[PDB]
Amino acid sequence: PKMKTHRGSAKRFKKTGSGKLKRSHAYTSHLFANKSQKQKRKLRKSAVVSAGDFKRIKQMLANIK
Amino acid sequence: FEGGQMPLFQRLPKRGFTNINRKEYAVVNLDKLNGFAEGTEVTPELLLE
Amino acid sequence: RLALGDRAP
Amino acid sequence: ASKKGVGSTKNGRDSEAKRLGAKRADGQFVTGGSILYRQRGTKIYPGENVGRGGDDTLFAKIDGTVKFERFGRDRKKVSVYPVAQ
RNA sequence: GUCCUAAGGUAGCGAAAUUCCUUGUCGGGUAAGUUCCGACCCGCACGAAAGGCGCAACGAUCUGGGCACUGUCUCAACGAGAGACUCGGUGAAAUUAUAGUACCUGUGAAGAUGCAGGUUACCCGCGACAGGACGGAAAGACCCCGUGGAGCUUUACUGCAGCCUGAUAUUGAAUGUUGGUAAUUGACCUUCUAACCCGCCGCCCUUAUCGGGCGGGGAGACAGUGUCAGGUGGGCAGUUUGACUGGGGCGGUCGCCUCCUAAAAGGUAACGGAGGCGCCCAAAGGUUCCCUCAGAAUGGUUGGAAAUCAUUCGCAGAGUGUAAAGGCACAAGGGAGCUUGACUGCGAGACCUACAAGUCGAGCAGGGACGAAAGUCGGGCUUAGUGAUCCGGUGGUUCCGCAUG
RNA sequence: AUAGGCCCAGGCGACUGUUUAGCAAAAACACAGGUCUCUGCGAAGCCGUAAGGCGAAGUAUAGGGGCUGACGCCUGCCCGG
RNA sequence: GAACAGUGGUAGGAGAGCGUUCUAAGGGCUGUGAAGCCAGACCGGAAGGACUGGUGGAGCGCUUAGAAGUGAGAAUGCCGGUAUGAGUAGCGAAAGAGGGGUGAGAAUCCCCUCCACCGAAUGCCUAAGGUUUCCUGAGGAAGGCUCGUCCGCUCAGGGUUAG
RNA sequence: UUAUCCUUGGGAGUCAGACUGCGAGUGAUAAGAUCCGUAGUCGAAAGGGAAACAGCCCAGACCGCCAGCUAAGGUCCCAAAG
RNA sequence: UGUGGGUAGGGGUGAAAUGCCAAUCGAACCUGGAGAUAGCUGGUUCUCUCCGAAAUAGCUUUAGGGCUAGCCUCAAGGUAA
RNA sequence: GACCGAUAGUGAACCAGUACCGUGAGGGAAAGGUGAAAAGCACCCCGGAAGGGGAGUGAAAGAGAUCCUGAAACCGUGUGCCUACAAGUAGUCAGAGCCCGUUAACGGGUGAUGGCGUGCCUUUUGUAGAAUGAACCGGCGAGUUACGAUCUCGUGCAAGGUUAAGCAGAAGAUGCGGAGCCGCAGCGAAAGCGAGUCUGAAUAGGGCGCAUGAGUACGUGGUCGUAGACCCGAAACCAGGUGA
RNA sequence: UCAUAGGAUAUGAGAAGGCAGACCCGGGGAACUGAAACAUCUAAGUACCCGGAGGAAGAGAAAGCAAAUGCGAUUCCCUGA
Ligand SMILES: [K+]
Ligand SMILES: [K+]
Ligand SMILES: [K+]
Ligand SMILES: [K+]
Ligand SMILES: [K+]
Ligand SMILES: [K+]
Ligand SMILES: [K+]
Ligand SMILES: [K+]
Ligand SMILES: [K+]
Ligand SMILES: [K+]
Ligand SMILES: [K+]
Ligand SMILES: [K+]
Ligand SMILES: [K+]
Ligand SMILES: [K+]
Ligand SMILES: [K+]
Ligand SMILES: [K+]
Ligand SMILES: [K+]
Ligand SMILES: [K+]
Ligand SMILES: [K+]
Ligand SMILES: [K+]
Ligand SMILES: [K+]
Ligand SMILES: [Mg+2]
Ligand SMILES: [Mg+2]
Ligand SMILES: [Mg+2]
Ligand SMILES: [Mg+2]
Ligand SMILES: [Mg+2]
Ligand SMILES: [Mg+2]
Ligand SMILES: [Mg+2]
Ligand SMILES: [Mg+2]
Ligand SMILES: [Mg+2]
Ligand SMILES: [Mg+2]
Ligand SMILES: [Mg+2]
Ligand SMILES: [Mg+2]
Ligand SMILES: [Mg+2]
Ligand SMILES: [Mg+2]
Ligand SMILES: [Mg+2]
Ligand SMILES: [Mg+2]
Ligand SMILES: [Mg+2]
Ligand SMILES: [Mg+2]
Ligand SMILES: [Mg+2]
Ligand SMILES: [Mg+2]
Ligand SMILES: [Mg+2]
Ligand SMILES: [Mg+2]
Ligand SMILES: [Mg+2]
Ligand SMILES: [Mg+2]
Ligand SMILES: [Mg+2]
Ligand SMILES: [Mg+2]
Ligand SMILES: [Mg+2]
Ligand SMILES: [Mg+2]
Ligand SMILES: [Mg+2]
Ligand SMILES: [Mg+2]
Ligand SMILES: [Mg+2]
Ligand SMILES: [Mg+2]
Ligand SMILES: [Mg+2]
Ligand SMILES: [Mg+2]
Ligand SMILES: [Mg+2]
Ligand SMILES: [Mg+2]
Ligand SMILES: [Mg+2]
Ligand SMILES: [Mg+2]
Ligand SMILES: [Mg+2]
Ligand SMILES: [Mg+2]
Ligand SMILES: [Mg+2]
Ligand SMILES: [Mg+2]
Ligand SMILES: [Mg+2]
Ligand SMILES: [Mg+2]
Ligand SMILES: [Mg+2]
Ligand SMILES: [Mg+2]
Ligand SMILES: [Mg+2]
Ligand SMILES: [Mg+2]
Ligand SMILES: [Mg+2]
Ligand SMILES: [Mg+2]
Ligand SMILES: [Mg+2]
Ligand SMILES: [Mg+2]
Ligand SMILES: [Mg+2]
Ligand SMILES: [Mg+2]
Ligand SMILES: [Mg+2]
Ligand SMILES: [Mg+2]
Ligand SMILES: [Mg+2]
Ligand SMILES: [Mg+2]
Ligand SMILES: [Mg+2]
Ligand SMILES: [Mg+2]
Ligand SMILES: [Mg+2]
Ligand SMILES: [Mg+2]
Ligand SMILES: [Mg+2]
Ligand SMILES: [Mg+2]
Ligand SMILES: [Mg+2]
Ligand SMILES: [Mg+2]
Ligand SMILES: [Mg+2]
Ligand SMILES: [Mg+2]
Ligand SMILES: [Mg+2]
Ligand SMILES: [Mg+2]
Ligand SMILES: [Mg+2]
Ligand SMILES: [Mg+2]
Ligand SMILES: [Mg+2]
Ligand SMILES: [Mg+2]
Ligand SMILES: [Mg+2]
Ligand SMILES: [Mg+2]
Repeated sequence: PKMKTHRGSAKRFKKTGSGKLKRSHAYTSHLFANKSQKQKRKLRKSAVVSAGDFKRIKQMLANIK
Repeated sequence: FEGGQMPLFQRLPKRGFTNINRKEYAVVNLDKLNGFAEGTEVTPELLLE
Repeated sequence: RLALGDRAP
Repeated sequence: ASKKGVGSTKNGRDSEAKRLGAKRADGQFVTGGSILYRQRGTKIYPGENVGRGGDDTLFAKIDGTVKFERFGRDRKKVSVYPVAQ
């Protein structure tokens, strides 16, 4: 049978032009009183998946174009 | 699986939605039109053919 | 044949 | 085999180490922004072209060469000087 | 007397099938009695139908003591038979890395036939004995561990049966009565009979204590049953019931900050040594301007050791919201005026780092605060004061909106 | 050849019975007796989805369940949970 | 080809190879003796490969490539065979003795004599169950814990009669 | 002077360590103890020495040789050499 | 005590020991789901060569497991860092 | 039929769902080969027979029914060398003596005596281990395959590459089949814009892209995923039956 | 009372049962297992039991698909993915 996409990951990552994985930041749901504006400003912007994590998860997103 | 450490995908938030009515166009750059003959009526049907 | 065995509790 | 009861300690806590101290060497070339020294208080003062952050971090305001140098009798500063150009 | 309780254990029994201390103490029995019997009562922790205290008879019951009796013993001897032993016949088994398989002291995964150094020993059997081969037998039942089971429990969690209760259908007819609505609909009580029910009687199908039919009688719109609902519910079911740990349990701990251990970068363990935190402040924030603290001596109304006043001395012996450390007197400490930068968009570049996060940041733009200006200001002397994702709420929104709006 | 040893005193269970086939026969279970409690008969209780049954061809002097355990003397106080 | 340097190794990474069965294509071998098996003092850096002789009596190599049920010393592995213990433990409650006979062979079978054991049974009958074990004749490979001429065993025949 | 180093990609294994020396804690300035730091060796390392003896001293086994020089440790005999 | 019958496994039966239900009982036996699952133990078969670890950090219902990092290897680059 | 060849292949090549086990449901084996042909050994001899020795038959009887081959363990007979003062993981290196004579080699067998030397495996910080496993010998006995993913290598074509089902055709190659798939463009949650785009008021800055061009189809190999997924092994759980 | 229930007789190549260890349509319907525990979820409408078949079954001639110049019963394969 075909490999199944990991649907949780597919809802959270996106493949960039060069084959990096774009992601959002954690700590962006609630408790904004406890985080500084600088933190909040930075967590708002997207990020990339780390090398160590990418090798762990790349096959889970193999089908995604 | 990370042996019970909360997995990376679960630590990060879901983002966005998918549009039902998303349109993807077949893009053609000018360089590809350069391959046709001069005074040609370039159309989708010709490009496809 | 012992009740408990060798090095019993 | 009998085993005597034992007490407990009320200690056993410590915070994470904060990796303070010098982050660039005297005579090393730095880019503007480079953290030179992490500290509580001013163990070292900001010299020429150096800034003091909100947590007393000393950082280079220009690109140049790091110089740690005596600041009067008791104190020290760190400065960054532009390269010969 | 006082405190407390729903009430404070009565009678009887008591070192007990119960007594830790304990061989309690005293008496009896014995030459000598941790046992036994009788007393005593500081009952660790008896006690009245999970009965209390007695009790004739009964017991392959347990306990202590006697008479008799004895190879139980002092302490062993002899004899009989069955094996064992020899010959003839027949002929297994567990075990087994290969073995030409000494001893001592030592060594070594810390207890050696096999290693070292010595000591001893001609080759092969047969009867015997079990010290060793950590002998054989059984992948230790103890103990721990496994996010392994099973049985059992309950005021563990979630369910289910059962049971109770309501609504509604089956379910009809009258009568009053009492709530919205002046004439219409709900609730309630009573009555009726025709549904439904009868593990009542007679008759018939019929040789039938089944069933059905027919006729009486009883009961009756109740019950029973269906659907839905709440309660109860270890009766039953599926499961959960943390880790660290000088074994486990029990105790303690679990995240964050500061110091020491930490070996003069950074980092660095232990159930090592010490403390803090889960905030606070509308100023205790920003800026401009001005300033200097502890303590002591001496003088002085109330007024003292110490209140406020004055002088002198005074690197700080103070302060810095709060633990500690590092800092801080061109103050980061104290005072006053005006303020809200405790800004929005960001951010070259760095630190830290497995990741996730965490930290610092010049500078640019917008629009401001204070300042004459220079300039400073994206909270607080610095470093704790916090929690991913999913899910849900609220506000905003040139986004999407399953034929189209 | 075959054919009770006996006695003094105590614990426990009144007694004859019963039980862990194959490591426990007992002081355990049972028991007659006591008491509490449920049950008005299509009884309660129990088995079964139900029909059908046991209860019982019984009917409160009966039936089911809990606790106690011959007999004797007795069985106190607390209804706050 | 030279020089220079290097070449201990568990987990493990990388490389180069050996051998096995099958297939395809070349090419071959073999009753003047295939494979297998046995032996040997041969050859290759290893896995391994030949040669000679014997046994065997009909199939089999080689080259290149392909494909895999492709390599065993351990799993208290599975199945089979055979050891060790060992001529050892045992031979399952009991009274026999002698004479005669039979026979290839006799403690053990038959006959005789005396002796001994059971006798509310170890006797007689009969259930259940077994199913021919019953009777006669013949037999002795196995079964019989020894032996065996005997037997509940082998082979032949036969045998069970109801108002 | 030496030949490493970095990046990207493929493939792992490891997450029980041990002792020794030195610097600390815990302990009794005990433990072949325990827990860190640091170097070594063992692990995964045969050879020589320390009688024997993973972890100490000397020293790293591609093979062959009936050659030679040395290390630690040794040179009366076992036992090579005073 | 014989004969003939009855009760059946989320169940029977129990003068109660968790006893007994065909040498099986804290839940019989057989077949199937089924090659259950096993972070555990055992085992895993030819050769030589090149290189050659780790027994640590972080997080973990985690501690004898795992994941990322560290350390090994192969390739391709950069190249001399 | 690049399937098995008697421990394989069906449990069953054979009188097998038999024998055997179980009250029952149910479980469930072992066991193929004389020779071309029976020509299956007349006759003689020892023996009660079994079994032999001849004689015959046959290509072969050492093919004689326990009958193709006939390994090993294990059991024997003979004897060249050694062995009754020796302390043995059994060898190894040194070595006389004696006995032999080969795939002819600085040969073969034996081995007085000397030196050195605690099996193999597993598991471990560390095992000669007084830890684990194996009595021995033999056979059998463990990373596979399918479909996906990804990387390396190879090949074809290349800003392109490629067909699936299906139809025809040896169960084939191959031809046809362009539906579809991947790539050539990205950025953004999205509308959308596009070598840019998103954020933002911004012609700022910054993120991801471009400039800094290779993919795709197939094959081998490495690894991953889903499947029992390297093999063997629970206690248990559930379903339907069989038993008083 | 009519009558009905019931009874009797006659006629029926009427039914019954088996079987593929397969395929098919229904009724009923697990658990281990995975989730690194576990309850929602998974395993799976699987195994299994039961009923009904037929040579195939089921489905099927639009109260459909869609959003075009539309398509025109069902089933099955490829693809979408
Ligand atoms: K006594
Ligand atoms: K008594
Ligand atoms: K050992
Ligand atoms: K012994
Ligand atoms: K200890
Ligand atoms: K102010
Ligand atoms: K009992
Ligand atoms: K041959
Ligand atoms: K074996
Ligand atoms: K008698
Ligand atoms: K006879
Ligand atoms: K050390
Ligand atoms: K029971
Ligand atoms: K078979
Ligand atoms: K020797
Ligand atoms: K052991
Ligand atoms: K940009
Ligand atoms: K290519
Ligand atoms: K592949
Ligand atoms: K696999
Ligand atoms: K489940
Ligand atoms: Mg939000
Ligand atoms: Mg002791
Ligand atoms: Mg701050
Ligand atoms: Mg006394
Ligand atoms: Mg006495
Ligand atoms: Mg009591
Ligand atoms: Mg009471
Ligand atoms: Mg050793
Ligand atoms: Mg020692
Ligand atoms: Mg010793
Ligand atoms: Mg030994
Ligand atoms: Mg033993
Ligand atoms: Mg042993
Ligand atoms: Mg064990
Ligand atoms: Mg036990
Ligand atoms: Mg329960
Ligand atoms: Mg479960
Ligand atoms: Mg624990
Ligand atoms: Mg402890
Ligand atoms: Mg606790
Ligand atoms: Mg240091
Ligand atoms: Mg330091
Ligand atoms: Mg969630
Ligand atoms: Mg719409
Ligand atoms: Mg009694
Ligand atoms: Mg009695
Ligand atoms: Mg018993
Ligand atoms: Mg009995
Ligand atoms: Mg007994
Ligand atoms: Mg009833
Ligand atoms: Mg009745
Ligand atoms: Mg009682
Ligand atoms: Mg009593
Ligand atoms: Mg009372
Ligand atoms: Mg070397
Ligand atoms: Mg062959
Ligand atoms: Mg194989
Ligand atoms: Mg074997
Ligand atoms: Mg003998
Ligand atoms: Mg004998
Ligand atoms: Mg013996
Ligand atoms: Mg003997
Ligand atoms: Mg004997
Ligand atoms: Mg006898
Ligand atoms: Mg007879
Ligand atoms: Mg015999
Ligand atoms: Mg360590
Ligand atoms: Mg130690
Ligand atoms: Mg190791
Ligand atoms: Mg090394
Ligand atoms: Mg060594
Ligand atoms: Mg030595
Ligand atoms: Mg070793
Ligand atoms: Mg000498
Ligand atoms: Mg039994
Ligand atoms: Mg399954
Ligand atoms: Mg190396
Ligand atoms: Mg584990
Ligand atoms: Mg890694
Ligand atoms: Mg054969
Ligand atoms: Mg077979
Ligand atoms: Mg039978
Ligand atoms: Mg022959
Ligand atoms: Mg032939
Ligand atoms: Mg043969
Ligand atoms: Mg001598
Ligand atoms: Mg001699
Ligand atoms: Mg010795
Ligand atoms: Mg150990
Ligand atoms: Mg073991
Ligand atoms: Mg063994
Ligand atoms: Mg269950
Ligand atoms: Mg039955
Ligand atoms: Mg019966
Ligand atoms: Mg699970
Ligand atoms: Mg049809």
